[PDB]
Amino acid sequence: NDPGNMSFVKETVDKLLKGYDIRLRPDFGGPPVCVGMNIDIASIDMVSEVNMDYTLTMYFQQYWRDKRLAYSGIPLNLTLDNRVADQLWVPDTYFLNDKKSFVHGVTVKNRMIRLHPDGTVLYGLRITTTAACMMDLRRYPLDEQNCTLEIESYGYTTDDIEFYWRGGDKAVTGVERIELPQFSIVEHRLVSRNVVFATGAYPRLSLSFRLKRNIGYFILQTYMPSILITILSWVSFWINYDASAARVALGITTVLTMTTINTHLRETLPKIPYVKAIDMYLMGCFVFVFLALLEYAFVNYIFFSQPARAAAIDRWSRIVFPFTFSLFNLVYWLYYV
Amino acid sequence: NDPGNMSFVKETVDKLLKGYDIRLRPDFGGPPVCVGMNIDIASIDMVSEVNMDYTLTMYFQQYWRDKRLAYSGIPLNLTLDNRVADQLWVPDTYFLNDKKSFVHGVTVKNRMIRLHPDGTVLYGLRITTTAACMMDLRRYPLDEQNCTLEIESYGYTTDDIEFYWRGGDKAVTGVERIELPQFSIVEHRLVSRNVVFATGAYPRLSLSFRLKRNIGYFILQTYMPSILITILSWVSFWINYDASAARVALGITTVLTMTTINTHLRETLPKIPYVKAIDMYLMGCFVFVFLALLEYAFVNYIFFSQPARAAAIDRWSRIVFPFTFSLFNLVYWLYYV
Amino acid sequence: NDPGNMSFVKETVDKLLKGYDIRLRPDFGGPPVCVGMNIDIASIDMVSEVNMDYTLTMYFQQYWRDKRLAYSGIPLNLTLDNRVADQLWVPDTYFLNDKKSFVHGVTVKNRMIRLHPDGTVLYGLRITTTAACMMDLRRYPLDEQNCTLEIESYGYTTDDIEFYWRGGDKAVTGVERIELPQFSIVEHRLVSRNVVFATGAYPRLSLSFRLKRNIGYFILQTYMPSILITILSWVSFWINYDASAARVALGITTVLTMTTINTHLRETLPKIPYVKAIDMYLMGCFVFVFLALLEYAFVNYIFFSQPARAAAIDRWSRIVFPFTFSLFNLVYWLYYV
Amino acid sequence: NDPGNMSFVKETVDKLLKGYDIRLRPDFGGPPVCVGMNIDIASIDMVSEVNMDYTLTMYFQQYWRDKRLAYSGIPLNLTLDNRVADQLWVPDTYFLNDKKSFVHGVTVKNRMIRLHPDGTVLYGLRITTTAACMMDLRRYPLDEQNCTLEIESYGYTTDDIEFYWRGGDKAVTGVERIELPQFSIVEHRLVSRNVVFATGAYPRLSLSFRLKRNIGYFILQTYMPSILITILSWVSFWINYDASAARVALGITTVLTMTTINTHLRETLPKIPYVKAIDMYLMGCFVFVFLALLEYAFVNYIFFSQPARAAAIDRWSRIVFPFTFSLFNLVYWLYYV
Amino acid sequence: NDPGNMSFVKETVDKLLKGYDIRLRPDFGGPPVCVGMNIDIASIDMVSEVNMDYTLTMYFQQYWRDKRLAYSGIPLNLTLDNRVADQLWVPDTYFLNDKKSFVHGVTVKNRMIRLHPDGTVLYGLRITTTAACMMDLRRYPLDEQNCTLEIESYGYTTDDIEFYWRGGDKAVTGVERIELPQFSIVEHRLVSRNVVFATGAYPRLSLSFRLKRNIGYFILQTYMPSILITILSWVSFWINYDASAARVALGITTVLTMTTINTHLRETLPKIPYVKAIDMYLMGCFVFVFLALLEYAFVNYIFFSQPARAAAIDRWSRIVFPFTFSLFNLVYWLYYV
Ligand SMILES: *[C@@H]1O[C@H](CO)[C@@H](O[C@@H]2O[C@H](CO)[C@@H](O[C@@H]3O[C@H](CO[C@H]4O[C@H](CO)[C@@H](O)[C@H](O)[C@@H]4O)[C@@H](O)[C@H](O[C@H]4O[C@H](CO)[C@@H](O)[C@H](O)[C@@H]4O)[C@@H]3O)[C@H](O)[C@H]2NC(C)=O)[C@H](O)[C@H]1NC(C)=O
Ligand SMILES: *[C@@H]1O[C@H](CO)[C@@H](O[C@@H]2O[C@H](CO)[C@@H](O[C@@H]3O[C@H](CO[C@H]4O[C@H](CO)[C@@H](O)[C@H](O)[C@@H]4O)[C@@H](O)[C@H](O[C@H]4O[C@H](CO)[C@@H](O)[C@H](O)[C@@H]4O)[C@@H]3O)[C@H](O)[C@H]2NC(C)=O)[C@H](O)[C@H]1NC(C)=O
Ligand SMILES: *[C@@H]1O[C@H](CO)[C@@H](O[C@@H]2O[C@H](CO)[C@@H](O[C@@H]3O[C@H](CO[C@H]4O[C@H](CO)[C@@H](O)[C@H](O)[C@@H]4O)[C@@H](O)[C@H](O[C@H]4O[C@H](CO)[C@@H](O)[C@H](O)[C@@H]4O)[C@@H]3O)[C@H](O)[C@H]2NC(C)=O)[C@H](O)[C@H]1NC(C)=O
Ligand SMILES: *[C@@H]1O[C@H](CO)[C@@H](O[C@@H]2O[C@H](CO)[C@@H](O[C@@H]3O[C@H](CO[C@H]4O[C@H](CO)[C@@H](O)[C@H](O)[C@@H]4O)[C@@H](O)[C@H](O[C@H]4O[C@H](CO)[C@@H](O)[C@H](O)[C@@H]4O)[C@@H]3O)[C@H](O)[C@H]2NC(C)=O)[C@H](O)[C@H]1NC(C)=O
Ligand SMILES: *[C@@H]1O[C@H](CO)[C@@H](O[C@@H]2O[C@H](CO)[C@@H](O[C@@H]3O[C@H](CO[C@H]4O[C@H](CO)[C@@H](O)[C@H](O)[C@@H]4O)[C@@H](O)[C@H](O[C@H]4O[C@H](CO)[C@@H](O)[C@H](O)[C@@H]4O)[C@@H]3O)[C@H](O)[C@H]2NC(C)=O)[C@H](O)[C@H]1NC(C)=O
Ligand SMILES: *[C@@H]1O[C@H](CO)[C@@H](O)[C@H](O)[C@H]1NC(C)=O
Ligand SMILES: *[C@@H]1O[C@H](CO)[C@@H](O)[C@H](O)[C@H]1NC(C)=O
Ligand SMILES: *[C@@H]1O[C@H](CO)[C@@H](O)[C@H](O)[C@H]1NC(C)=O
Ligand SMILES: *[C@@H]1O[C@H](CO)[C@@H](O)[C@H](O)[C@H]1NC(C)=O
Repeated sequence: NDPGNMSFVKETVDKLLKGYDIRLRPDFGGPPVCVGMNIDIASIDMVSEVNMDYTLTMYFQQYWRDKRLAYSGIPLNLTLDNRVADQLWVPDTYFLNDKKSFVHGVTVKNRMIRLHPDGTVLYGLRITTTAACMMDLRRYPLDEQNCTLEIESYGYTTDDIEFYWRGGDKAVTGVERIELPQFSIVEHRLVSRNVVFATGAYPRLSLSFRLKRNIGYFILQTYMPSILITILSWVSFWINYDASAARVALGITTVLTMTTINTHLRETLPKIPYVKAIDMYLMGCFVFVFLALLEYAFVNYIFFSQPARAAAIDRWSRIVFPFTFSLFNLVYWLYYV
Repeated sequence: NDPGNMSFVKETVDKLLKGYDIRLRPDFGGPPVCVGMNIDIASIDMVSEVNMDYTLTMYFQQYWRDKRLAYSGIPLNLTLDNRVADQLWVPDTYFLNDKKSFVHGVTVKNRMIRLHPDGTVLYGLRITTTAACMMDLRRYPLDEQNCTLEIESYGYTTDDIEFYWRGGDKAVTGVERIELPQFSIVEHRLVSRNVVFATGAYPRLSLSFRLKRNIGYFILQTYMPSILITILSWVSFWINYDASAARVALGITTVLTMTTINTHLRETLPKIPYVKAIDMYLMGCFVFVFLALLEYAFVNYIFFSQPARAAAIDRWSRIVFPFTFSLFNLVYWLYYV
Repeated sequence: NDPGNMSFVKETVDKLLKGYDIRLRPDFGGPPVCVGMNIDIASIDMVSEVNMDYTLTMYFQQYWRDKRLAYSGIPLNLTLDNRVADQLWVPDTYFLNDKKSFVHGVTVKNRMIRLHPDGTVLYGLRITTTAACMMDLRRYPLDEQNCTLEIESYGYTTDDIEFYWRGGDKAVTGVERIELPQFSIVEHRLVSRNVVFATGAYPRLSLSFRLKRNIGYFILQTYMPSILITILSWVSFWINYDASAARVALGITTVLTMTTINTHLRETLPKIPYVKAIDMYLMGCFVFVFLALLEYAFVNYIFFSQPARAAAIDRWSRIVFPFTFSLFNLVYWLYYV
Repeated sequence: NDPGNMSFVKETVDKLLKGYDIRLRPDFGGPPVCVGMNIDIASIDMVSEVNMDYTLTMYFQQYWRDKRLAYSGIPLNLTLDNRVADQLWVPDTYFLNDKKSFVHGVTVKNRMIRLHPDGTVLYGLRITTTAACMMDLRRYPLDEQNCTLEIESYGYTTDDIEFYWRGGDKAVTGVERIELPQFSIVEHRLVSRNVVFATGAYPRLSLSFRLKRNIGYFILQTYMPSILITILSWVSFWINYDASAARVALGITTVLTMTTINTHLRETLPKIPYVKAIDMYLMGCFVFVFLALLEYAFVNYIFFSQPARAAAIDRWSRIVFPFTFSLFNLVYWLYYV
Repeated sequence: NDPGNMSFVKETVDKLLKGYDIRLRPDFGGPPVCVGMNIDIASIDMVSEVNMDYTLTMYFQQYWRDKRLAYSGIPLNLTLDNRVADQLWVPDTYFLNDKKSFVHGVTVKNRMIRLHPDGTVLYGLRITTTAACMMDLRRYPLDEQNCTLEIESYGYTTDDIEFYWRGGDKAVTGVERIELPQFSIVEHRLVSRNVVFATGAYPRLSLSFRLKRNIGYFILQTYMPSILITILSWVSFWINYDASAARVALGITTVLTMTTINTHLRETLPKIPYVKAIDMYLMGCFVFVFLALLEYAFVNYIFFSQPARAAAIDRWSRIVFPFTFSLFNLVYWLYYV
């Protein structure tokens, strides 16, 4: 009789689950059951360009109405043990573009079932997915990626189930509390639509994040070493022309260090058949240091015929090389920013 | 009687599963049950030559008839819960060449069961399979590979089960929309045959992709550094031979850099017993960058006898080495393309 | 009645579980059930800065009261086989910041169930969890980090369940015995509070450690080589200005070694965008060595026309560079202390 | 009664499974149950020297008799659904030297149960197992390994179970089609015996392969480059003793290239304490090139005071070094071949 | 009534398991049930310092007495199917210092249940456990480590369970059959005791191994290359000092090659906050080669003012450097042996 009577609530639940067919969706053979979805993103763990995928952790909650679960006489929202979820109908909601996802199970399966007097069911899961995000790296590291999560019903068509973002544009929360060390979340968008496969029309909810890659790490790691090596190569121009060994050592060391600057990129990137921006900058710097070495080679080659022309070429280079490199940096940074 | 009446539909389903035996195939003791199949390829995640295998995610659908699951009076197709598959007969379809595969299970098992009024079952799964693919790397990285997927009945024979592609060559979809950064899909084929083993004849469906590898990554990662190091080695010919330290440093550094490139390349690949094209090109570049040092030694040797021939050798080498390298590259690229 | 009468104990347990409903929490529809918690930390396996997480193995014990499990006639505590835990109600306690956690299952599932005559339940598990600890590296490697373990009830609000540290500050034991290879644990705090989400107010526990990173390793790895390179670059001041080759070689070696040391440090950390303290020190050392090299270049550029000026500049650099570098080191080590 | 009457077949199967005790082996307490085994090796995925194990995918079929499963009236072999294997007694066959083994489960568990009218059970699995193969690498890469797969009953002794190879020497098939890029299967053997442990005598089966390593990779990666480097080191003997730069450059380049060749293979093998054949050959070649360089050093040292002696040493080296290397090759390739 | 009568044995077993409560330990409320143990070590798969743990495979067998499992009239030891282990009480044995342990499950769970007439139960499992082992790597790679395996009862105190090594000091077998490529098992010990935790005393068994590392691999891969590079610097010493390029190249190449010695070995080593012996030896060798280079540089610097002093420096260097290196090797090898 009283809500504090445990046997009465047990009888209510047993009467709810008596004759319950988990094989049928609510309102079977009639209007489709509408499911509302919310996502509370705990964190985006990693964004791997090598595998071209991002790892996400979220509280994914679905909200629908099963009239078979409506109870009368209890003025409370019955939060039931998660195991009861094995005895109810739940949507066959899956993530279209995932590769490895699971529901956490410590200390129990991270899953929540809550029933409402009007029959409404709230079903929540803590899910860690690894969704595939195809990235265009033509502007790496100054690129801007768009990674999406696609949510769909696997077996039920639009005649049987319908999806919507419960709460409108505020359905997905926690985006502003995401710390990606190498990325920043420019924007996120929610999309709802229907897609027509050969088996019929299926609902679809899309959650898209536009990430922008930072630049500080690459400045500290790649661009500054290349600029400093190029300037060190320039330093040879003020050296006296007679120092053959010194200038050749300068050229060789600069070229080899320029080659070894970014060996750490063959492991952090996939195999792509195009030039990135970092490859363009490295190629330009290598071309400049190699041209400095060739300039000294020409100076040595024509030194004997004209002792003054070698000095003239050195004096011209002292100014021509820095100005040309500055122009190259200007066009490069205006193009990619 | 109306489909809106959920109790009537539940009665019909219970009648369908009343006395149903999951251990007996449809038409047990009779004609083999035809099981059509279709595949929708979501993506080809990776293709690896170190392991000689490719990962493939797909919607795999089986279409057959089980007259024990024939219901009358309902003009609808019953999309049942994914957990009803444990209470039906499903073909023991397996992938003959796979190594490790699984069915995605978030939020629930990615599985679809649909029944039809004439007792016809559609059974769909979402499967990520890592299938082996032996590769002929004799023409790597300009190689063209052929990777297959062999679908077979495990226990039942051709006297109990038959396989065919549902819809002919249109039975496999999504092939043209596969994003492979390194490869490109030239052609895909479908074959249906029977294979004889000691236990009898088994049905067999073969799906085949011909993959053409792209060259840009290796052009910008292996060939270009080798050409640059070869030119750097050539640089020593314009250095006057009295500058001993310069030429010694150039030769030693170029030889060591070529060795490093070769070591990286051979540590990025498995241990095949034949010769790869990239190995041939690296060996040719190594031969050239060692002939440069041996030419310096030749100059230092014939310099004892006559000094004019010492300079004549350098003058001739400045023309010979670029021309010989150009001819070598010409014949190499004309053969392997 | 007899303690040795195992049949009587079985009858008592069957009476306890007769009509028991695992779907209903103790005192359902009434006051929240106070679940006290204890943790015995066996070990912290590893603290990873690259993945920003730490692995923790612990004995996690929950302690609550269920009147349905109260028994009489047995003046003893019933330590039951852990497989009875599947038939009782247990809190849906989870860890908010974990990424991959499991319960050890050899030889049996590492689990303990103990029942007390008054109805008290003790429920112990052995858990290994990879908790995500976001780290700020602006002072690395002289940084003091704060890594937390958050404990929450997934589906029950504060109306249903309440968490507390059973024993106060002594609830978590074994912290002093943790042997971290790199860090040293300074302090740990236990915080009991409540949090608010759109679904209501949830209880929260927090076990926080403050870790002070040991400095000796990075002192002997990332600082001594830099200081040695700086002093070796200083040695170039005592070299006479006639020997251009030796001073050029010293400058080249010092600058390129500083760059290689920067890369060596970079090969050990994630791709954070901000500047670390060690990065600042490496930049300072590079500035000093580059200044020394440019000073030599200046002397060489004007030594012939102004030899006394060159000698005076060399002496003043000899006396200035150690002083300025020592001042820089003192101010740097004062800034980060 | 008819084979097409599925109800009669279901009745027969249910009658067979009525009263069946999965806890008792067939003919419990009487003569041991005879289990015959066949293996159809699909492929050998990899043979790893570092891990000392090999991966093996096979169709493993067991064949025994159980009178409790004998049926009459149906003159057909009943190929039952795989799940029925969970309701029958099956031998506790396990592989003694495996590390990680599993039965494939897509789209169903790759399991086959076939019953025969006399009670004969045929039980087939598709197992992928990584079995440890401790290798002897004292003759690597000219080694010849012997890798075995051991099959044993875990619980039942020879008083309760016996093993035999069903088919004699034709029990294992598919060996002739194994495609190992690096190894070739010289021979395979079948062994049957009993092994005595403290708990009694257990049946044992052994499937042995003798793998012979292909030498083409090591010929094209180790031996040929080493021979070429040794010859190019000999080349310096024809250079004049005064040409210190060229001869010392030749020596240094040859020695460092030999070091690189040694360094190459060390990353794909375990840390075995003994000496491999490649280690011996590379040690010999390194000694040869080092002796060439040291001979030039001695010639340079004694040239100023004893020029004719230096010329004699060069001339004698021109003969001794090729002769000694020929002798070393002869003895090395007689000992290891 | 015969031992070959299967239905009689089934009646006996059903009588045994009728009225059997798996939730109660044997002698509940009475004296603790002694549980003897044995281990048959199959192998030690790997030992890792990166994770500081070892993978150990064993047959772990438990021996206890359950009066409720006593059968009469059958003079046989009933070896039951492993599935019956799910219907029996088994000790809550767990390995205290493991990280990821599992039980092999092909072709069945590697599990043995054997019942004796007097109620005795033998329960055997095959377990692959990754046990944690903290290592003192100060004397690496000449260290002797001690790795343990701690076996303990989880939920039962010393008043409910007692452990003892069944057989005495011969309770663990197969130790001498363990083949570790890099380690040799000098000794193993068995310890039995009680540990007093907050909830009273708990039984504890400990199996300890001592492993002495094999020094041969590091001799063949680390020490010999460094010694050879030092001898190469000594070779550089003997060259006539007027050959600038030769000695410069030899010194620089030796320095760089010495810097690039244990790069492969550092990868598979931790970030331990102390210096290993290999690091000290490599630092000493680098110091020696750098000192050789500096000696030559000083000789070249002062070789035009006092050639008589430069010749003396070289004569004394040729004696001091080998003697100093030999003394360093003597003291190093005496300190760590
Ligand atoms: C990463 O990249 C993806 C694309 O690859 C972006 O996704 C797109 O986002 C835009 C919104 O920014 C989507 O545009 C909207 O699509 C809705 C659904 O379209 C379907 O249904 C309608 C009928 O309802 C069909 O006409 C249509 O063909 C589709 O089948 C529309 O309902 C939206 O319409 C809105 O605007 C129009 C005016 O433009 C109004 O008239 C409408 O009333 C309504 O307000 C709109 O067109 C687009 O569909 C998305 N693409 C895909 C493939 O889904 C991500 O946004 C991007 N990431 C980020 C962070 O931006
Ligand atoms: C990657 O490599 C694989 C092989 O390793 C290729 O697979 C082969 O594909 C070809 C088609 O391109 C297959 O050839 C076809 O086989 C069919 C089946 O043959 C079975 O049945 C017949 C009887 O009907 C038996 O005689 C035979 O032994 C088999 O048991 C045939 O029906 C096809 O016949 C076609 O051609 C003939 C003329 O030659 C016509 O008369 C027919 O009407 C018909 O048009 C055909 O022969 C071949 O069997 C496949 N091999 C395997 C092992 O599967 C992949 O194609 C390749 N990848 C790519 C992208 O090409
Ligand atoms: C690592 O970083 C974390 C934060 O990310 C630190 O955790 C914080 O720890 C402090 C304590 O050091 C916490 O502050 C404490 O909060 C308690 C709870 O207050 C909440 O709940 C009550 C109701 O129960 C509300 O009334 C209140 O508004 C809050 O919503 C308080 O009870 C504590 O009070 C105690 O201290 C104050 C003085 O500070 C006294 O006046 C009180 O009498 C009492 O003794 C206290 O305020 C803080 O909430 C924690 N943060 C989070 C996010 O949980 C870790 O400490 C840090 N690691 C280390 C090693 O320091
Ligand atoms: C890789 O290396 C393993 C060893 O590490 C090899 O395995 C051995 O193979 C040989 C055969 O080449 C085996 O020898 C044979 O054993 C059979 C079983 O005998 C059992 O029973 C007797 C008692 O009846 C016991 O004494 C014995 O220990 C066994 O328990 C015998 O039946 C065989 O008999 C043959 O020789 C005798 C004479 O000696 C003749 O009278 C017979 O007619 C017959 O010709 C034989 O003795 C040996 O047991 C295997 N050992 C193991 C541990 O497996 C692999 O062969 C090798 N791999 C390859 C590819 O060669
Ligand atoms: C790797 O390192 C571990 C330690 O980290 C070593 O393990 C230790 O091994 C030694 C033996 O070499 C153990 O010493 C023995 O401890 C036993 C247990 O003592 C407890 O229990 C008894 C009652 O049973 C109490 O009285 C006692 O106070 C303790 O509470 C003792 O029973 C043993 O006694 C032996 O010697 C005495 C004389 O001194 C005799 O009278 C006894 O009969 C008996 O022979 C002994 O003292 C030590 O306990 C182990 N450590 C731990 C933590 O348990 C490993 O051995 C090492 N690896 C290798 C290969 O050596
Ligand atoms: C609780 O409900 C049951 C079932 O209706 C009833 O028998 C019992 O008396 C109730 N208890 C109280 C205290 O009202
Ligand atoms: C729905 O079908 C059931 C089962 O046949 C029947 O008992 C019930 O009366 C039907 N409902 C209506 C409204 O006819
Ligand atoms: C089929 O078998 C069932 C069960 O034995 C029997 O009742 C029925 O009459 C049979 N029908 C035919 C056509 O044989
Ligand atoms: C085996 O024992 C059962 C039970 O006592 C009995 O019914 C049966 O007849 C016995 N078997 C034989 C062959 O006597």
